[PDB]
Amino acid sequence: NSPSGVFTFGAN
Amino acid sequence: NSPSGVFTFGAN
Amino acid sequence: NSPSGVFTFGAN
Amino acid sequence: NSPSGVFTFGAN
Amino acid sequence: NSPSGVFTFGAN
Amino acid sequence: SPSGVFTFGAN
Amino acid sequence: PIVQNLQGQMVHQAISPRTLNAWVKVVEEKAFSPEVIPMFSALSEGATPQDLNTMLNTVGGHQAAMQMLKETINEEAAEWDRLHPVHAQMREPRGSDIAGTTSTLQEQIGWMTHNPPIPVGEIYKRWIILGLNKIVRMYSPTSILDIRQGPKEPFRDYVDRFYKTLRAEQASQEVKNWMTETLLVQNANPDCKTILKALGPGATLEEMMTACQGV
Amino acid sequence: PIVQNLQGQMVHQAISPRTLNAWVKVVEEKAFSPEVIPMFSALSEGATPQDLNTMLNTVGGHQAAMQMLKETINEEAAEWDRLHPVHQMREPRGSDIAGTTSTLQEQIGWMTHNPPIPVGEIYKRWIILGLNKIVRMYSPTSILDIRQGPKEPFRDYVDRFYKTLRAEQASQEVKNWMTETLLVQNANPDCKTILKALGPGATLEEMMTACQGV
Amino acid sequence: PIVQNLQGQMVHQAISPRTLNAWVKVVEEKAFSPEVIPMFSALSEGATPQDLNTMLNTVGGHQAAMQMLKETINEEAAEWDRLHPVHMREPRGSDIAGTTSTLQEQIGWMTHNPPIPVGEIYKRWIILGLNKIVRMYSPTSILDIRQGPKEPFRDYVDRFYKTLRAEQASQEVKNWMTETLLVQNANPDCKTILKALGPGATLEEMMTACQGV
Amino acid sequence: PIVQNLQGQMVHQAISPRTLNAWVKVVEEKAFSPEVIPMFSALSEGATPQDLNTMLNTVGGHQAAMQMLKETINEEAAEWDRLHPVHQMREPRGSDIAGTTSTLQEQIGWMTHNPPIPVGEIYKRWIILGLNKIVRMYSPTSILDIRQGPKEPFRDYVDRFYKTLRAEQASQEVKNWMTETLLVQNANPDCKTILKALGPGATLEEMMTACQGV
Amino acid sequence: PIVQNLQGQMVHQAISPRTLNAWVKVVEEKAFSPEVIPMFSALSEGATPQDLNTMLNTVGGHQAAMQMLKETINEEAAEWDRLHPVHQMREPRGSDIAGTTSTLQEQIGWMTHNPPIPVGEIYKRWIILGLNKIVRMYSPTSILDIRQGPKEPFRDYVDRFYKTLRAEQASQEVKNWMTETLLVQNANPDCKTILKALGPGATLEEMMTACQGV
Amino acid sequence: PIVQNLQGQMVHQAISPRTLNAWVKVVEEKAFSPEVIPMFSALSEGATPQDLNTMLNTVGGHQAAMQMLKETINEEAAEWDRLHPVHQMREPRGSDIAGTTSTLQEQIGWMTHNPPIPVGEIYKRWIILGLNKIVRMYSPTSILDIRQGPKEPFRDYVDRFYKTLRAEQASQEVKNWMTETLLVQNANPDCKTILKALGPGATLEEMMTACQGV
Repeated sequence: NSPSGVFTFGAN
Repeated sequence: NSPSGVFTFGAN
Repeated sequence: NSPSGVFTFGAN
Repeated sequence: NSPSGVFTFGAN
Repeated sequence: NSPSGVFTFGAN
Repeated sequence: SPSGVFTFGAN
Repeated sequence: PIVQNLQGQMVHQAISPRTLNAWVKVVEEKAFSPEVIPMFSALSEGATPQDLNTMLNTVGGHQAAMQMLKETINEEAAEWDRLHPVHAQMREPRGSDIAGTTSTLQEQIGWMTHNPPIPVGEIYKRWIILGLNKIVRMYSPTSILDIRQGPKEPFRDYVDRFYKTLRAEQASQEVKNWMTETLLVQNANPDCKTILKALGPGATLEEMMTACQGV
Repeated sequence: PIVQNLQGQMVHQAISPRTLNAWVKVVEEKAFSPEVIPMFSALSEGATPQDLNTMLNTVGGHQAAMQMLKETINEEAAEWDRLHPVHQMREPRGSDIAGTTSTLQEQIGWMTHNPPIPVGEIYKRWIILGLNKIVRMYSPTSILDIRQGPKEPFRDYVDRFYKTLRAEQASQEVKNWMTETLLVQNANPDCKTILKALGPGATLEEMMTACQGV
Repeated sequence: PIVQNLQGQMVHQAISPRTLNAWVKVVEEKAFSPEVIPMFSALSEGATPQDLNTMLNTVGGHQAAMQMLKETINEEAAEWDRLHPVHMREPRGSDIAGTTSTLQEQIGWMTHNPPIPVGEIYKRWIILGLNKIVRMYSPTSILDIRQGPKEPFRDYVDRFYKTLRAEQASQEVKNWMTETLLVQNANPDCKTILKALGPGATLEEMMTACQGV
Repeated sequence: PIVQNLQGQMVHQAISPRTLNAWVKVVEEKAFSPEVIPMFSALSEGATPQDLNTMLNTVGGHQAAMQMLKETINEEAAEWDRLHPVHQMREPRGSDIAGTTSTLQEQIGWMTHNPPIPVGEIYKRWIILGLNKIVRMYSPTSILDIRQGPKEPFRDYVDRFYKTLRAEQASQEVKNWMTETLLVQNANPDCKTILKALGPGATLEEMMTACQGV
Repeated sequence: PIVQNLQGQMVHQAISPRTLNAWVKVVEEKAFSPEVIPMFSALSEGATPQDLNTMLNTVGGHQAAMQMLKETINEEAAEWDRLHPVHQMREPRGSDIAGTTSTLQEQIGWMTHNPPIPVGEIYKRWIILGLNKIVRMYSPTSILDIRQGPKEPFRDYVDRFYKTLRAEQASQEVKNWMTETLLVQNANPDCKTILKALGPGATLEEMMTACQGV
Repeated sequence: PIVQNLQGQMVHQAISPRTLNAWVKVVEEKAFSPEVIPMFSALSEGATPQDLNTMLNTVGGHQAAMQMLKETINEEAAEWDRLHPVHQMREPRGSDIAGTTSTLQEQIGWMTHNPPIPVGEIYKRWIILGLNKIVRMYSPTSILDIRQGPKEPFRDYVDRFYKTLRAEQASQEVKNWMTETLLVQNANPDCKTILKALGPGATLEEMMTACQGV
């Protein structure tokens, strides 16, 4: 299960 | 009522 | 008496 | 013994 | 007497 | 005369 | 931003470190005082949606506000998808493409440099500012109806408090006219309030302040 | 500002972050002391109406003064619409010069036409006229109330007098009368006799050197 | 970064001193708070692997995090080696990490037709390491975030969503947390004011309801 | 400053925000200590009269000194008008060189004609002539009042002496007489006996090394 | 650095005031913590030996380290004189690469030859070999001295361990042995219990994930 | 500095505001610590005599030192006048190299002649000879009074020693004697026995690593 990332806006 | 915007000068 | 402006030097 | 250098990433 | 200027070095 | 203060290079 | 490179291609220009450190400093210090929106709009100038997303992603604090902004951008993007039905020389952007979630940077620059341009940077900047407007209204510490002058307070410092609150609360211009004509007088202290009524209805803010200047 | 692109097209260069932060710090800290107008004019070189509006919108404090500035800009725009009734691009109305009606591409159009229609410079003048009124109003003490204290150095009184005289910004004939007849007369009773011993033709450098020990 | 010289050739523009000083200050002050990753991704735009390696080498503190990053980059490089079997010389994973590749190979790959964008691929492997680091450096779990008996709801939601951003669960877990932990962990004054709205209320409705409490 | 555009045209480069903030801090903090004149000249290289007037107008305090500067510029302009009668680009009168009558366009015209009339560097001379008088006057002490305290280090006294000697800016033969006679005669007794035991007319390096132990 | 001039000739680009100020701050604040060497290498990209010497000569503190660096550079230069016997421009001797017997014009000549002799990069290798020795010696503790406190979070102990391991800069076999064996062996009894329970195959992410609350 | 213009002419580039703020801060803070000379030489890269004079004139404090520098420049110029008698431009007298009797156009002429007459570098050497004398004099401690404290880390004493040895700048045979004999002799009683055990063949890395635990 991997972390989903921190970019609230845009393409991530 | 939607906010009218903060710009004192120019048309937003 | 309109204000004459604050430029001490130059073209005013 | 000669030091290997301090770069963690790349070619040193 | 007129002031001689404050440039220690060069042509004043 | 003083020898100059550069450690590296040609002074 | 976008720049024509030495080969004459329209190529991305990275949003500079100076611009990002300015924007971060602005948001973290001024805490959605209304100046944040014109300063965003200035630092934003020429931004692609990837650049706008870079600015908004770099904000560290106010994560409740950044979620209200994200929810507003989602509302605007869904409204775009409603107002512009999908088509049955280039792709036509959906709301998620203008918000820069489903578009590549080369699509974004494609649209922004098309003929006619489809200015997804300016469209998305409008949706961001529509979110920030709501946030700046919410982060106002006072309503204008609870801005009033103290018995010893200068009319200049009271007017500064009144118009800063009026700018944040950002009612319609007809209501700003009503508030500046009626409340600014009505909420002045008793020594100023009589002077302000003596000028009658037509007085400018300059006339009001220069009349109250010694009180 | 406006810049020639490498393709030979006229392009708006964004007003830089350091210019905006300099302007903000100037307005927020110096609170319409007279220096703000020269510093504004220096920072706003080559500015479009969009750049001028950006500068003025980025100010956060003094919103009373910013509303006096808006009301002055609207007044000067109405005077423009009175002097220039409407008739290869379209001519700017007063609201175009203020950058409300006009697009940035119209502003670049006018500012790079041949001959140019200098909407940026015209709007800068309207802004400076509003700032003139604000700077005059934000002056803390009128010149008639400037006088020299006991044991106040004459140079420090002259600094107060001419800073006040710069903020009040009367005509040069009035500034002449004030420097001739108030500066001497409002000096303290010790300096005042030295100054009058110089006679009415005295130059400020002569007044300051004569009073320097007192 | 990559630029074209006056001779019309693709040439390395050195990552500037000011960009490095900004990155160093960002990492050392913000200590893998989540805003470090978008700030990295913004400072490293157009970066070659040599530039990315310069940024990661210049970080002085947090050497535990930098080893988690290095071992993640090694894991991603080994998976690239498998996802792209060995056949401009095609890059192995160590080449994209900039360990076995010269700068001229990196610029060759990043400017080929089609390009092999080793700078972007490596930036993805770095950000995949930074994600795991940011998740781990999250100082408290979202289950621990609770509103104080006199804390404004606006400050509590700021703490909640900053923690939620760092801990970075999948979207359905965020849905459940923002719907139900955020309500449940509010203080006894706000908790009823929230429950009055019904469970479907948006964050702006919650923040305007609790505005004075 | 003046820059050649891409079209080869002579174009104004605006005096930058950081140059102005540097100049403002220089004047406000150093208060016509003598470094202000070399720093003015160095910040103002290649400046048009528009740029020089921008620097002078942006100065906030010290308005007494700015009037002494304005009086000097007016006197120098009147002298120019006396020596260069009015008769290509129109011949500049003194008020053109001060940048009052001339626009920025005529200033760049003169500064880029062949031969150029270097109105920016001429005006920078008139400004520095005004600043010389100001820096002389803002000197807090006559050199006759600079003397060494009991157990004050000789290097610190020499620093005070030559900073004062630089500010009051006598002619070089007078500076020679002062640095021969006053520099020794105003030393404290411990240093003064040493400096008189040295051969008369010792170099400053010999004087300072001899008195380093006192 | 080196730049192609407008004439197309190879020309020196001077190392900027901001780059030097950054380097001077880096050395004098960070006291040969290991990030000083990647920061040096980044600040000196494209540097000529004259640039690399302006950097090293502007370092004011740590003159003990700068002597160790000079001694190392002299050992490398003597080795270069040995491995490259003496016989476009002349082939550079070790003292030429160090910039002690070569002009900046000779350095640019070698660095822009075809093929180049990149005396800037060769010399920067000698500087970095000296800085490697200095950073090793300035390490405050051997890696064998790094041990966990009974109340110390495992993350802080790992940070201390790997910063020391980075400064000690042993060979990669030895770093592998240390990170596998010593990092566990030097943990406190609770963390050491958890870390043995993971077995030796755990990566640092697992080690920190398991010990996160201990 | 000097550049080639778009028209192909040799043209001045003024020393920037940022370079002057750097130089001024360097001199005012570091007070002729030896790093002032490398930092001068770095900021001065490519300077004409006008740029060099601009740097020196902008220094504010230490007016003792600035007169000792002026006296050194004057005697160096007199030696130039003696070794190079007067008989393309005129060949420069020493006053022309110092930029007192020469225009900026003469200076750029000489610095761009073929072969060049490098008056900027010649003058920069005379300045650095004066600064060498000043840096030697402003050294607060003589090396003979640098002693290690009873509890002082040897690395701090070595740093104090080599910083003094750099400032006082004896000849290399004397620096060799001092680093060999005094560094041992002035070490404290613990380090001194440690250092004796190394014998006369003790490099600085050996001395410092031997004392590293004390």
